[PDB]
Amino acid sequence: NDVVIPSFKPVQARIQSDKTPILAKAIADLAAQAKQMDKSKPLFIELGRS
Amino acid sequence: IVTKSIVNADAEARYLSPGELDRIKSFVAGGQQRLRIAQALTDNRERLVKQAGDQLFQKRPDVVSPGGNAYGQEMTATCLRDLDYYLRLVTYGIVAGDVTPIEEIGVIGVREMYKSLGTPIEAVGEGVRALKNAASTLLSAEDAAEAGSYFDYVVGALQ
Ligand SMILES: CCC1=C(C)/C(=C/C2=NC(=C\c3[nH]c(/C=C4\NC(=O)[C@H](C)[C@H]4CC)c(C)c3CCC(=O)O)/C(CCC(=O)O)=C2C)NC1=O
Repeated sequence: NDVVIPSFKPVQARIQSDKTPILAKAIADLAAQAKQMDKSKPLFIELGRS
Repeated sequence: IVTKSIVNADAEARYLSPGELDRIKSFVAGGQQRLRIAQALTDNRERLVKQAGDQLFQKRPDVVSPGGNAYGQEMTATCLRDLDYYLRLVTYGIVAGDVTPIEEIGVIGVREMYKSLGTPIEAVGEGVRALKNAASTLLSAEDAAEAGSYFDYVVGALQ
């Protein structure tokens, strides 16, 4: 009488985004892309950025 | 860069290389930015030439000394016209990508010329270096690297 398949239990993954290691290499490479001199606009505005 | 690639593949018996076609493609892609740099240098002709010439006379007062060549209003006007000519050739070289317009209009026989005119070569070169510094201060940063490296060719080729 008991129900054979009641529902489908949602199962969680064991990798979220910290792996996949050039999505993860991209997190890093691009986070460090911001603070390297970005030469597109005049140079005098780019020595005065903390 | 098309003329130089064509004559280089002309010296050999073969066609244009895939590498050279990549060079032409990258030159086309950067050509619009080079036209922007030419736009800025065309519109800043006056003050760039005057600031560079006055920086030259600050560095080298021998030319405007009365024993020097650029003594007097007319002689110093021709001095500023020479700096104008060289800035014009620098804009041509920035647009073309070659230095063959700079070379065959203003580099190739300039030593014998300025020897026969009595004019020192090194002061011309210092004035073009002052032009390089002024146009480097006017433009965007790596854009100024682009402009100042053609200026650097003119400076190294004059000496
Ligand atoms: C586009 C390539 C190109 C260049 C470079 C060029 C130079 C040039 N410079 C001249 C004179 C001159 N050039 C100078 C130059 C200088 N004063 C100095 O001490 C500095 C080192 C230098 C400034 C850069 C002076 C003082 C004269 C007058 C000399 C004279 O009248 O005898 C003359 C003779 C008069 C004239 O026709 O203007 C020419 C043809 N002509 C050209 O077609």
